[PDB]
Amino acid sequence: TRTSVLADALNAINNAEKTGKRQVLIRPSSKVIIKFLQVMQKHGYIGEFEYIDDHRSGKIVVQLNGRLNKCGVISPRFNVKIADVEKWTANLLPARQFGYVILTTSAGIMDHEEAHRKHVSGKILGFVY
Amino acid sequence: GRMHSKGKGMSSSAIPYSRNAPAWFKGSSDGVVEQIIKYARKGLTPSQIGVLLRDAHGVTQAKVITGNKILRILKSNGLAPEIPEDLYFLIKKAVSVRKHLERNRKDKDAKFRLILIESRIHRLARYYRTVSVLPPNWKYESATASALVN
Amino acid sequence: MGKGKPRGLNSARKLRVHRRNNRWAETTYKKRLLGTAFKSSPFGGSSHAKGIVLEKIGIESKQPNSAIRKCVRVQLIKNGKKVTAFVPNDGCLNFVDENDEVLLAGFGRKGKAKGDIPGVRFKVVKVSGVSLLALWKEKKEKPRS
RNA sequence: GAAUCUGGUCAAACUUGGUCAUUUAGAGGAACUAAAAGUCGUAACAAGGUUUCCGUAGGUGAACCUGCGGAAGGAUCAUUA
RNA sequence: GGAUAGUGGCCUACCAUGGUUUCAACGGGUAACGGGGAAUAAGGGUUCGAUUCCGGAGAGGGAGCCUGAGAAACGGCUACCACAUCCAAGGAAGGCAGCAGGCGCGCAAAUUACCCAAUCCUAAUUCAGGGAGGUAGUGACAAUAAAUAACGAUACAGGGCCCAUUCGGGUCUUGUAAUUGGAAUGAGUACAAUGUAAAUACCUUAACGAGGAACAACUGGAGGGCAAGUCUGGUGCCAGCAGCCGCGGUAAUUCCAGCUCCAGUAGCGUAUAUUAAAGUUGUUGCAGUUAAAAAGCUCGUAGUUGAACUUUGGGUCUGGUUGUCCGGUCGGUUUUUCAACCGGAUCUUUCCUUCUGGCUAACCUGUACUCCUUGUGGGUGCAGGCGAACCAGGACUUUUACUUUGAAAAAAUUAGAGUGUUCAAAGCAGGCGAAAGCUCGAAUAUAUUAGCAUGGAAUAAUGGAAUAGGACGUUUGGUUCUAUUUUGUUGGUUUCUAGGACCAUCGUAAUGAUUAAUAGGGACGGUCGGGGGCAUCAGUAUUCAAUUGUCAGAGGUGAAAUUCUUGGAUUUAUUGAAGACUAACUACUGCGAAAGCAUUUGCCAAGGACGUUUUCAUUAAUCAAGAACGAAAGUUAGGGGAUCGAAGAUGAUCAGAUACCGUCGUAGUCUUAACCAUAAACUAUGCCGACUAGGGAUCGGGUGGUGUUUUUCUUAUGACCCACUCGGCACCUUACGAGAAAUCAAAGUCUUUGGGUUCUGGGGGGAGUAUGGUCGCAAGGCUGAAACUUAAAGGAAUUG
Ligand SMILES: [Mg+2]
Ligand SMILES: [Mg+2]
Ligand SMILES: [Mg+2]
Ligand SMILES: [Mg+2]
Ligand SMILES: [Mg+2]
Ligand SMILES: [Mg+2]
Ligand SMILES: [Mg+2]
Ligand SMILES: [Mg+2]
Ligand SMILES: [Mg+2]
Ligand SMILES: [Mg+2]
Ligand SMILES: [Mg+2]
Ligand SMILES: [Mg+2]
Ligand SMILES: [Mg+2]
Ligand SMILES: [Mg+2]
Ligand SMILES: [Mg+2]
Ligand SMILES: [Mg+2]
Ligand SMILES: [Mg+2]
Ligand SMILES: [Mg+2]
Ligand SMILES: [Mg+2]
Ligand SMILES: [Mg+2]
Ligand SMILES: [Mg+2]
Ligand SMILES: [Mg+2]
Ligand SMILES: [Mg+2]
Ligand SMILES: [Mg+2]
Ligand SMILES: [Mg+2]
Ligand SMILES: [Mg+2]
Ligand SMILES: [Mg+2]
Ligand SMILES: [Mg+2]
Ligand SMILES: [Mg+2]
Ligand SMILES: [Mg+2]
Ligand SMILES: [Mg+2]
Ligand SMILES: [Mg+2]
Ligand SMILES: [Mg+2]
Ligand SMILES: [Mg+2]
Ligand SMILES: [Mg+2]
Ligand SMILES: [Mg+2]
Ligand SMILES: [Mg+2]
Ligand SMILES: [Mg+2]
Ligand SMILES: [Mg+2]
Ligand SMILES: [Mg+2]
Repeated sequence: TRTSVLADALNAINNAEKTGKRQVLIRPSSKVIIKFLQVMQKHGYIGEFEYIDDHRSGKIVVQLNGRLNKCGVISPRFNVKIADVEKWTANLLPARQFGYVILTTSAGIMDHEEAHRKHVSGKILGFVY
Repeated sequence: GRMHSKGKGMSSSAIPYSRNAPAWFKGSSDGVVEQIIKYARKGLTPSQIGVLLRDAHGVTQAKVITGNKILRILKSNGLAPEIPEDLYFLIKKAVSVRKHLERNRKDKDAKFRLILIESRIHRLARYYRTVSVLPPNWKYESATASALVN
Repeated sequence: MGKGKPRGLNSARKLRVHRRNNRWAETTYKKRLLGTAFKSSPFGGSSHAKGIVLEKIGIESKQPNSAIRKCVRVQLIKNGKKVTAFVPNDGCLNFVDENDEVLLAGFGRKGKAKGDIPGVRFKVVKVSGVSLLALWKEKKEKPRS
């Protein structure tokens, strides 16, 4: 089966961005996807993206910016206990300096810097660097 | 990529953009609903019905014109059968292989398939039991399945 | 690829049962879990063993090199088992003599043969309460006969 | 209010068996490993001088051989009409 | 019921048949007391915890009990076993896993010392006692701190150099000499006083106490790994070292000795564990085409995993919190010009759980209208009444996971703040006066497993109205209540009534089902196939036999032989039987879960793809248990046996050869009824899932071409061309991607490490063995060891 759509989508992104396609298509297209992408937009790893409504399921067209390096997804959505964020981001992203860890939470879908300001953690989805 | 075989098809119906009606194809919701419940008393199944509605008459989907699907129409008039449509068509086939094996003791690749169809039924039954269509503590098989058919 | 192992947020058991039952091909873990040290390994899973020199043997070594190695068959005290201990340094089985209490050591290799001495897994240390190196170098002297 | 004493009860232990576990003599057998290096061949590696293999039967003095099927890790990615 | 202090299958009676289990019950093991903790030490972890604290047990075993608040006590007793003491043989006394000591065991561990002064504890208790506890001894368990000379001068050499016609003074600074010289120092002793229970030792010193002979550093190493001997004598494949590599045959840089030298240094080695290194156990984080490793295949329960969809956005104010704008100030502080950031209240088709009442704080007020700058600056003030300003009781909560801060997670440990133990290791001390009294401390953090608390509502699950028995209420009837409050107080009966609950009927509302996943199933359609079962047909073949014909050989040969008939074998032709196979086509073709499947038609059901404005609506993927099939061989049991043909005979060859070849040829082969259940069952590539690159083809579906030809005039099928498309089977080039490479468009999207799942592997062997299951008629399978052994076994490629 097609399991984690988010992953299965971000995989296409990661393939697209690897070759230098200026865009990608993403079949299934969720809230999470869009709130994940929305996050990439707010930092700037991603251009426009255009959610098609198949009178049906979803479908997205992303515009890549040549800025994504990796559009990570961590797989069993591990629960994170606020301090353990530091151990995830340390182990996933290059450097204390720059990068983001896209985590769903009580607050919605933040990145790990926004989630530290708020003082609210939860599950992880993926990351970007 | 198929349940049982290793053949990975997308033989499929597409479904058009419009949840709304294709206006010009006329008739009525009630007229089509009365059209359907004739065929429900003639014995034809939702899947057969909707072909007949589509092929000859101007229906695209009952979903479209009536609002309700078809089984949901038939249920509303008390004409949906005890054993569901899809399951019944497998329970038929099961019998039509259990019958062929009783005659042909030595025939392996039919025994193989019979083990599939049986399993396919117990997939579907176990689904239906959990829905609460068929009552539970009720197994749909082989000896009594011939009686469940006819 | 999914990479073999399961990845569910609720897997755990199919990890933790798998890693119990693969470990078993890790030879470190197997000896620890099955007490080969205790049930076998002449020394009782122990640093050392006092054991009486039953005879001074000369053991003709494996190939490349060629030398008769000057060893001692021992009878380990506690277990009553018999082993064969090497005697390090020029002669020094001369210093060992016959029917002495001899404290043994592992050779180094966690069982197994040290180098070319085929079927000898032990070094003599103390002969009747001294130390071969103390005899060999003659910083200490033997307690008479 | 003592010894004494009638039932109970808890139940050590013994007796004489039965039973699991761990130890441990054991005539004999049958192995497997190290080897100084000896016999007998020389199986495999070269198309290794019957191409190797595998499965599986039979046979032998040993490697081994021979059926059958399979595989090339083949001694061939090749014959067109 | 009995017992117990008490709850209880704790015990007893009678009754019922439960209870646990693959989310590992039960059993076994443990060289297992649990926890605190310990070591290791990026993160994640692993291993250890007998041992200073907290629990629990035990006092040689196993029982039983007295007293007592508290004992199933053992520095109490009774007994039996096991062990042993003392005897005048009648009988007595025992229990160090308290302390000390000894044996024994063992690689392995202290003195039958001095004390209650501390610490605490106990009693009839200031007063007694305490191997609890302290004090030493022994003590290289650990750990902390650091002497093994320092400064001269003269005497011989290195370095700066005023200048270098050659020097050299050496004016300035460093190193070497059994020179020599002045100046300390505790290592030790010892009056004393400290210290102390008394002492020691420590800190402190009266008095002595250094001159190379003393008041002395060892350990290991000195080819590489890995820091450092091609020094001098031996040694001579020995003796030896050597973790590993390896060294040793007369110049061995590895053995053994002297001098050098290295490393560490009052320590360092060795052995076994163990952690790291080990991403060589992998959750993070490994491998599986070939190196070890994908079950032969499919099904399949548990497990684990599982498409998308429901409240988004905009405004309006209002609290902070640091950068700014000057220091407005006596290096610090308070606003504004500004900021981002985090909230809060709301309003947006919007409720945040709702009421029965308490407190309605407040003015939405306006009852008299004014203390009063010409005023909507300002408040004595109470009938209607905004309730969030709190309670105190209902009503009933979709439930979880998840995450928050909180409460708790004994102390020591762990991290860590404060502090002159002389430094530290530590410790909980300390600090400042008139030095007549005063005075800071003894933190904080962690520990995330479970429970409890509260916020949050993404994520994930779960749930609700589709027979609506649904939701509400001005319903209007009812039905069953329940029942307190007054009728003087009790027992009623029925009310008024206010609260349940339950069928009616009248209305209200937008009345109530999300998709219809390039998920899946199922229906339909035309097809497709060497798919399967059962049934027939062929070719034609080989064989024997028949009848037929023709008179010397025909077979065989691997080069060469043997071997057979002639009373025509063979050869030629007609048949017959039998049981086989089922060519040529036949391909980088088809189908099948694989195994496997090609002559024919027929039947039997099944099936993929396809198409589909069909239908259900989460049924799905993978899967330990279990199953279904499963080449050949083998096996029982049948039929047949042509040829080949495991066995055998037998003819040559070779030193020989029961081996090829040669000739024959049972078992089989073939089949039918049973089993077996493995193969290089190999694409040596698990399944699903997505996405990345073109080329051209290739085929099975499907579209479009005034295309071409067929030609029976337009044709219409068919058959191509060309372009693109769903499905299948494989190549070419670059790889910028992978990969150890071979290679691979998957073996890519992996140290820029995470889509889901199942399985397997952890040097080689020993070994697919031993054993035990379990399965088999058996063969054998499945399952599956270690001891022991060994430094390589491999893989891929390079040159030879
Ligand atoms: Mg598909
Ligand atoms: Mg399936
Ligand atoms: Mg040799
Ligand atoms: Mg009694
Ligand atoms: Mg040849
Ligand atoms: Mg050979
Ligand atoms: Mg050969
Ligand atoms: Mg009772
Ligand atoms: Mg124990
Ligand atoms: Mg433990
Ligand atoms: Mg403990
Ligand atoms: Mg113990
Ligand atoms: Mg204790
Ligand atoms: Mg004892
Ligand atoms: Mg007792
Ligand atoms: Mg006691
Ligand atoms: Mg005692
Ligand atoms: Mg003792
Ligand atoms: Mg000791
Ligand atoms: Mg004590
Ligand atoms: Mg001492
Ligand atoms: Mg000193
Ligand atoms: Mg030395
Ligand atoms: Mg040396
Ligand atoms: Mg070096
Ligand atoms: Mg040495
Ligand atoms: Mg380790
Ligand atoms: Mg590995
Ligand atoms: Mg392999
Ligand atoms: Mg979802
Ligand atoms: Mg500390
Ligand atoms: Mg013949
Ligand atoms: Mg074909
Ligand atoms: Mg044919
Ligand atoms: Mg299985
Ligand atoms: Mg066969
Ligand atoms: Mg033969
Ligand atoms: Mg196999
Ligand atoms: Mg395999
Ligand atoms: Mg092994």
